[PDB]
Amino acid sequence: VDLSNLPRVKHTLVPPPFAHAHEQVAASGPVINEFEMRIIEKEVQLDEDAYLQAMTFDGSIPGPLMIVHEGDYVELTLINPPENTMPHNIDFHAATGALGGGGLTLINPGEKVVLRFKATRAGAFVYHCAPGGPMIPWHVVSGTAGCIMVLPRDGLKDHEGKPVRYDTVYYIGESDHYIPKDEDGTYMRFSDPSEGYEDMVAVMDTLIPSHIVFNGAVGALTGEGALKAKVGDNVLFVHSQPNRDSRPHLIGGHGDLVWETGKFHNAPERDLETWFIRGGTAGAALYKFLQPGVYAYVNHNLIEAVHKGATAHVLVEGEWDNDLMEQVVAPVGL
Amino acid sequence: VDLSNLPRVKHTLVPPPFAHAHEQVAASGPVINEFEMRIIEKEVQLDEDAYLQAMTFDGSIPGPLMIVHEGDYVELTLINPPENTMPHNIDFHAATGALGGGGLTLINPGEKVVLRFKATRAGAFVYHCAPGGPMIPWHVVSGTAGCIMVLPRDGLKDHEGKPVRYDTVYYIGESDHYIPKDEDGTYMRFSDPSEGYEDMVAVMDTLIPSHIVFNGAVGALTGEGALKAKVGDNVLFVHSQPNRDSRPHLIGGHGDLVWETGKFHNAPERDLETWFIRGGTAGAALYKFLQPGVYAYVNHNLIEAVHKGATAHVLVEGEWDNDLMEQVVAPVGL
Amino acid sequence: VDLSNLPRVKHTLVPPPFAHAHEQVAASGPVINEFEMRIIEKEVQLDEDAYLQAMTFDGSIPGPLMIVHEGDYVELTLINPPENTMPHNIDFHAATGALGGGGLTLINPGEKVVLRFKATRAGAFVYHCAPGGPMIPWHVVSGTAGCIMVLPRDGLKDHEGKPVRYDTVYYIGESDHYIPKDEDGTYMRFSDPSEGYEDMVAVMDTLIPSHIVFNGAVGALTGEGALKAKVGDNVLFVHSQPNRDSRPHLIGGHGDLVWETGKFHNAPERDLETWFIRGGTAGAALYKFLQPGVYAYVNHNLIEAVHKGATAHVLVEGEWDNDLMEQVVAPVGL
Ligand SMILES: [Cu+2]
Ligand SMILES: [Cu+2]
Ligand SMILES: [Cu+2]
Ligand SMILES: [Cu+2]
Ligand SMILES: [Cu+2]
Ligand SMILES: [Cu+2]
Repeated sequence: VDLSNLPRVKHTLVPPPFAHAHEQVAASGPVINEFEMRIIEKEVQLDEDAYLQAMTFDGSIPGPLMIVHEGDYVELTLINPPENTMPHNIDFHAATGALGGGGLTLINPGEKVVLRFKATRAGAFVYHCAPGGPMIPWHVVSGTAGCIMVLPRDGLKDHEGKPVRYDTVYYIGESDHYIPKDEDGTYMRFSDPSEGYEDMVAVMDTLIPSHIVFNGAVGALTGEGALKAKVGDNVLFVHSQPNRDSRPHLIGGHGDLVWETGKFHNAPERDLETWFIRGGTAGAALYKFLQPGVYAYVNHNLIEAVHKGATAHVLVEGEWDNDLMEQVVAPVGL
Repeated sequence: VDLSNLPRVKHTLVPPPFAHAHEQVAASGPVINEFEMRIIEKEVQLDEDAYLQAMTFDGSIPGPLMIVHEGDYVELTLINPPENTMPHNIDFHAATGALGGGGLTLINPGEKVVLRFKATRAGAFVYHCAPGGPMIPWHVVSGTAGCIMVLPRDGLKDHEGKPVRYDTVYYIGESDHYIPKDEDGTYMRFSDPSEGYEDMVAVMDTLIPSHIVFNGAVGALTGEGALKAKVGDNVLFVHSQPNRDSRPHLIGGHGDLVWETGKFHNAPERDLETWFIRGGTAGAALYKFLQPGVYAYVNHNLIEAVHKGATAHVLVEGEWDNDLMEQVVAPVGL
Repeated sequence: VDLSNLPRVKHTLVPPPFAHAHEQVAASGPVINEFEMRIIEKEVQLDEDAYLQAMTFDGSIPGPLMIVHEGDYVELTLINPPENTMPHNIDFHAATGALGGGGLTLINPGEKVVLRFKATRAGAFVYHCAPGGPMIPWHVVSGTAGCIMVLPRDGLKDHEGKPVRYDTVYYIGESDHYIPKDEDGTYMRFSDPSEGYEDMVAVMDTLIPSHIVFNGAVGALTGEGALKAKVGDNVLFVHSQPNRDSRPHLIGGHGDLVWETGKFHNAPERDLETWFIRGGTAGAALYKFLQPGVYAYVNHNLIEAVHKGATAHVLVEGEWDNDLMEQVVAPVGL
């Protein structure tokens, strides 16, 4: 108990897929990380004709990435603004006790709460809202879930215990939504989250999502929201899915070092084509880009990637290596 | 072949989630463990307005937990009472040959059979009914599946080969069920399994369970059936799912050592938030309770946890530790 | 870059579940393995009353297994005959760049393409067609996916790095299909893939397959297509599923060494009852048969195994071992 002598670092969170500033290898001993976030409830557009009455941490789906190191403390201030219409809370799978923080952070619109917990376990972990009861799933599939990554104090290590570093970390937040359709087969729009609850419950109960998206919308990470790398970059892709499985794959690439259950002191596997993110967790994969051009990072049920929304692109620069792959003879008539 | 010289230990099974008396470190060489079970067909109540025409081992869903040590033998007398209507048999995934024992145990109402098999392989394994052909999935989703845990002779070891011990083991048997609905949307009830076979088959073919439950029924392991520990107990959660995947998570806690594919000579992973039970298997996770309070053990597709029934609670005694977690500022007005 | 000095090996692919000739341990240094495949579009029969306007590599579902060794090159001539009706390409999850080769092998009916890539990573790997867009899932669930196994040069090793060898390798390609039904409830048949496109899209969007099959059809690996072994054979089962997860289980056996994410420089697990093939990948499992008789190799959601089609059988000859299992009392009246 105590802590008056640990340093405090106050952070400014940035919207996903980017991450707030940090260091892989901790620059000093345990600190108290201070974070603040508000619940913003608002309608979001998931696709060209599909909308969700969302509930979100800081206005974005997923909520922003938090990064700290193992042995640190996390003190979060959570605000539920007076214009929201429901109570929210927050459960950190990285924390120990009271339902992850969920039993000490229930706040009604108009209130705030400050939770502290010590980040004893290294890994990426989901956090998400869980107000109690029959509503808990409904708040997660309305968008309130993000991730906090607890890095080991000395940074990541590989399956032999040797240090490894990434040049860039992107947080891909995947989320399943259950938008109801009226009779003519078109998506329904509602005036706030409650009005749409009962119709959304009926679709939830079939367990088939109408949309599975990265970063909050079909296309959020393609086009202008494409991810970027260079040949030689070691990139860390952190991938959460708070309520339903996912099987990520980098098309054209591999997972060089993968922790698919997400906890960095376990040995990562090598050379994977596809890995698996259990619903309710965050895993992480490093890949060093060896060829330039366009890559798609997708949930490899391709129906879920292409029809429901779970595809991102990565644009990579650099020179092409024909010894890895060559079009020996371009398409030509038989 | 032979065996007349090994000792014989006759056990009395107990209802899940508890386990019959046993020891973690084999208190001698190989013994033949004698068990006896009946099949009981009966209607059971899954939820406030949902029932299933069940077929069960011993009266319960899941069937009771058997516990033996690697290299023992298992001699089970299975009885099919005259009052059942259908043939039943049992397939032990822990056993080698004749379809897990299903090919040597098919018995009609009024008959018994006695199968012996050597438990050559350590881990938690599913056993379930498998009468033959198209009826295998229907018997399983009507309730006939349980678990046998074959412990290594010298007890469990962590990922460094060091001995770890649990103070308590709980058997969580998870089961998906496909209860059909009539035109008004309410669940149907039948006079026997046959009569609801056709209707059931149609919900089976959609692959969407109506109910996914621990211990045979919505709330079976909450309220009076909540699981209990104290701070400092090391608890072993053995989790089966004989027909569909699950992704267990202890909310407020973690898997300190987890064998999600359930076979103890594999190394276990540490610090998991959520782990993954493949349909058709049992896994097992050890956690040492650090904080007191209520914890929910759930299947973390939270629609399945809370709409379909896959939630258990644990009430744990003891003293709170504010250094792991603290409500620094209780909910207050902005 | 270069290669004019490496030996070139020309292979003759065979229909799954068999494999073309190959040595487990490479008998020479890196070679260029040349393979040729045509796309064949044809209506195939998936079950007594269900058909699929299929698109296939070389006329089988799965496409045929390719075996090479780590550090070899692979140079495939892919051919899209003039009678076909759509463009096709190929994406090898074994390869690095240009979307697995799919950005270099897009060919219209009446064309061929020659793609060479270096098989840098050891493991079994899915390959599949992915022409671009919205169509990608639809070509893969119309059948165009097989597997390449890139064996370490020194063949397979156990969990401690020691040599293990298989006497037989079978390739079990599992594929999910989404055959639409008309109002009377019967499956529809169509004149070519295009015509049945929009109907098939609407079943695909439920994410519920109508059929889940091994080797292209229900019962394809049963009866006359059953797999065969004798007691003491070590049989390697390579299992691919390009678009959806599967949980294979050998009923009456176990996985003795399983790489469920399929990459052989990761250590295998042992004694599994059921393992997990993530959609978008292939895994593999070694088992030494110990008992003679019929075994079922299944996808252990039993609905998927029996209702939907994912059951194959294995007929094993040899002497029965009573010490592993014995019917001590045959069914008798109480
Ligand atoms: Cu909320
Ligand atoms: Cu949670
Ligand atoms: Cu039965
Ligand atoms: Cu089974
Ligand atoms: Cu194609
Ligand atoms: Cu792919």
